[PDB]
Amino acid sequence: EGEAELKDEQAAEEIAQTEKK
Amino acid sequence: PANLPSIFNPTSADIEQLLAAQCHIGSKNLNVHMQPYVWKTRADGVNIINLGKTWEKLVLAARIIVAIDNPSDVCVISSRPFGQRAVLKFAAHTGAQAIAGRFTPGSFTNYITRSFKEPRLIVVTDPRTDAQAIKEASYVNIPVIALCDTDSPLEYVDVAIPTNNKGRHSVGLIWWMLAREVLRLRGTIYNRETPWDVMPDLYFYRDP
Amino acid sequence: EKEWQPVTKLGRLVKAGKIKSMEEIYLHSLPIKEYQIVDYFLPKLKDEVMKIKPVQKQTRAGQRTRFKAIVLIGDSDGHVGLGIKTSKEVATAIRAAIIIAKLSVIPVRRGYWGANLGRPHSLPVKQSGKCGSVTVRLIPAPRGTSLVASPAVKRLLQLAGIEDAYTSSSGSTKTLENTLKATFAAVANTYGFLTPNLWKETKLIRSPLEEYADTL
Amino acid sequence: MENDRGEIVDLYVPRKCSATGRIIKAKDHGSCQITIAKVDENGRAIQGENIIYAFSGFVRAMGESDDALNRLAQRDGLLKNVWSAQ
Amino acid sequence: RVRTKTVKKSAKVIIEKYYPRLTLDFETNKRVCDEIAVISSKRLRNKIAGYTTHLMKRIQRGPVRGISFKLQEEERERKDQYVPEVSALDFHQNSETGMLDIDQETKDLLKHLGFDSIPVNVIPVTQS
Amino acid sequence: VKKRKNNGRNKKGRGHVKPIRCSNCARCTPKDKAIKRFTIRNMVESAAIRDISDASVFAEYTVPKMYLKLQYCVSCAIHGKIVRVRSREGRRNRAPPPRVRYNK
Amino acid sequence: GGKPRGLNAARKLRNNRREQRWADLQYKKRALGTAYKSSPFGGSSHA
Amino acid sequence: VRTSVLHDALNSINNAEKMGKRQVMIRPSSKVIVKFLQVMQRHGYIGEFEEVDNHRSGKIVVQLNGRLNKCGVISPRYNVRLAELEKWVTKLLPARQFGYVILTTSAGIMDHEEARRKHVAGKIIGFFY
RNA sequence: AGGGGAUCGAAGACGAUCAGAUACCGUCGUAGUCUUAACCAUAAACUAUGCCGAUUAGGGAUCGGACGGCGUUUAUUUUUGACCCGUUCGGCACCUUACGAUAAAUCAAAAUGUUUGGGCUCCUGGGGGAGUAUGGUCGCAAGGCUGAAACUUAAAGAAAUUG
Ligand SMILES: [Zn+2]
Repeated sequence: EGEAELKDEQAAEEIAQTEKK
Repeated sequence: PANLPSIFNPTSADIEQLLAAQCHIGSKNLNVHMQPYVWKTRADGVNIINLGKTWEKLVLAARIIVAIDNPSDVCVISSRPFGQRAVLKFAAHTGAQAIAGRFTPGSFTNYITRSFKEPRLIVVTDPRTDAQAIKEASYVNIPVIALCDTDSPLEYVDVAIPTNNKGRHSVGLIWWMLAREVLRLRGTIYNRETPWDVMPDLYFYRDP
Repeated sequence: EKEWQPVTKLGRLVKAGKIKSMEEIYLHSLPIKEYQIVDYFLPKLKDEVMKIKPVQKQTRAGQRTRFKAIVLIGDSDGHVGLGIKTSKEVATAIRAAIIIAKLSVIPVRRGYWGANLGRPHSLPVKQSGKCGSVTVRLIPAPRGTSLVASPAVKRLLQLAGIEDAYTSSSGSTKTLENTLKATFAAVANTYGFLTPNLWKETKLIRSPLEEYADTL
Repeated sequence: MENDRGEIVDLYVPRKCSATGRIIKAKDHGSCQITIAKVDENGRAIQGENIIYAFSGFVRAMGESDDALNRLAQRDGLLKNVWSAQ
Repeated sequence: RVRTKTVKKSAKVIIEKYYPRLTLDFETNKRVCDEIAVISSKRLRNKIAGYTTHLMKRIQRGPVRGISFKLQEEERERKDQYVPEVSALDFHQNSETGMLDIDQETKDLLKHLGFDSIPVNVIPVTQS
Repeated sequence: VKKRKNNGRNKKGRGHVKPIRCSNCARCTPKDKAIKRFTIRNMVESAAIRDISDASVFAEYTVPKMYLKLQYCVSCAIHGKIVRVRSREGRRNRAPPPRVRYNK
Repeated sequence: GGKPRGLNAARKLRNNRREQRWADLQYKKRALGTAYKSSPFGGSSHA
Repeated sequence: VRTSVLHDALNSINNAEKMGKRQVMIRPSSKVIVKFLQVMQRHGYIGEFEEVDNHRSGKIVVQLNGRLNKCGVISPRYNVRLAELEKWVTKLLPARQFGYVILTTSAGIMDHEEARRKHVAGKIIGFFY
């Protein structure tokens, strides 16, 4: 459930970068 | 003799001390890898080590030590009481650190312990009782030199000197001869013929 | 942040610029214990986190949750490595994982398929490795085809510099941690295979540690 | 070593074990080098001249390094009548 | 009534730094500690003084492991140069005759090496 | 899983062995599986020896011994505390326990 | 392990595969034609 | 019982090499074994070998020098055309540049590369690289 | 089907316990337990590990045969027998180790397998229905061997870790 800090992480690159509406 | 002259013969004086200290007496148990360093087995008794072959390995071990750039990179280990004093005296005459008694495992692997060392060579009195020292040497690429009896593990032991390894006098005498050879290859003794002024009994053990 | 203080003898020599390149360390097989050594010789090393998965543990009051992270790095020119570390905090684990990855960087050997015309593109031979019920096999391929593999192992081969290859998998490959560790072991063994072109005798030279004198 | 137009393309050329000939891989901890000094006519140790050997971790674990060194040292004329084949 | 590590650890360093300055008397040892140490409690000072005066009572009869002070070391390395006048290995002075005793098959080894002139006595060995 | 390498039986090299009767519940178990204890004791307990000694008519006398061999099934062995459960690593140790020879 | 491996043992290998092929469930329902017999649809798509 | 002396010789060599020895002994000796060793010897994979002659079958003592990875035998000696010879080198050879597949033909036993030059085919018996 | 029938004891009859006790506990007790002449052919019939052949590591015990040796013991005594030391062939097993193998427990084989081929026979393909229905065959009977389908389901199961 580690999805809290992905909004303003900028310290790693995820696979499927979640596009925002 | 492509790389050694004839002046390295044992001579009558050096041999005379060896068999007077019972350095030619082994244990009943015989390892398969120690078969070459066996002259004959006594009828109804123990094996007998070949003292003639002992000198060549002793000289070879000394020649490896001299190759080290600074003497502080050589480390000498002992745990049993019979070898505590001889190790410390060996460290004082030449240049070397000495570790006597408990080894404090993690010395060669952990970099935050107080007794952290980075040696280039290790000399061990007894492979069986100093297994922890040998085990950590296999992690960081250091060759091992050890004194061995008729029965002894030889894992990670590149150079083996056949000796009693358990006598009171035998352990001290071998460490004394090794120190003398190291100084001989350097300019300290200045000559093979001249005698050394330190007495063999200094490298012994005292009860109190 | 500020300048680092070397702790090992090797670290001091690196700081003084007494060794040429990282392959000098590789030739003599010396252990590395300081991550400031790797990034001094190999800049522009890319990092990319694979996934994070929780792990539980039962206690009297309840269940204790920790987070495990898997990170692999590489330069796309013959160097690659990965590290795994778990901790009580998600952010803390990622930072520690990157450090472990840097310590394990290894070189790869790249060969030709058929005739050689410069810039080797594929594996020299076929190699395989096993890590706990997962086996991965790699086969050299002709120039022109891309990498044929699952998305998990395609990323690792991309960062190792290998361009063309064939892949085969066996066992329970759904265990992602086991799959990556098996691929990493197969590539590491490329230099362990004795091809006939390596039969030529080499000259032994003294290690840098022995012939240099360190500072106080 | 590999070539394309006569120039080396290998990243580096690894070394070989002296006892068995296997390639000593990187990260193979437990592999050591043995350097033996060279003596002059009067017994002093010559500086800068030495003989180098390399042993892989595999032979050390088996416990055969002692016999391997004896055979190699005797071959290079360093020892007398200490190693032989039965 | 068991003393914790803080009292015991502090007592060890005091003894080795200032060995002669304090004696077997508990009353005098109480006044030495507070002068050469920073203690914020009288009760803590009393306990420190109680342990250190107990330690020197057992020091008076034989040394104890874990304690080292300057007077003790210097005496130790004075004793370590002890050396006899006649060597134990040397046997010419020892024994009723200079020549020593060996067994039969050792002499055969000596013959192989060429040192026949060594004066030895050979005795057969067998039990069966 | 095998809990013991020898199956807790000590029977290899043969097919059958005749059973015996338990000394407590009269159960049938193979002879090699039972726990056997050999005991040597006196006819009378040590406090009573003096009363017998001075009441004899043969000057000095030596009371005879009695020899018994009790043997139990495993169910009756660990309920009477003849033997007890050991740890996983301590199971593979068949040396007899060192009897106290000083008794404080 | 345990298969016949000789150069003239093509009869045993062919016979063995035919017999053990019935242990499969997908193939067994195809060979017996249960759909043509038991299914409410006569092996068709709609009805 | 002994049904393939060639497999016994090749298996015994492989075990000794993997454990690091330098010499091997082979108890039964035959013409096919000797002709197989000669092909390996001419490529430098082994050194001299000598066949002591007892009156039953003789023995062989081979000298190893490393350089050898594996040597195996195919037990059913299939029949291979000249056109399908490229299928086998893809199967049981680590790479295209090196490695040899041993065949038996009416012109003696030979490796897979000279047979292409002479345009001959036959039966497959083993491999080594 | 005959002979035999001491002891134990399926079935059965009583005494206690218990809310109940057609059981566990106690006193009796038939078939059986033994043997001769014929049937039956199943067991956790287990090392849950098929048979022949090759190679791979150290050790000390033990049973049978042969060979070598210093002594002790002993006899109408020597040679033989008993004890001691060493080598070797064939067995029931064990300890340490891992270069190796496995998911692991663990293994001198369960190793020489993604770098896959020494020879041969039998058996298994998610869990239930089911070793059931039916046909055939053997048996005095009890039963043995061979052996389905309709229908139903997203999990059963193995080794280890923390509570
Ligand atoms: Zn019982």
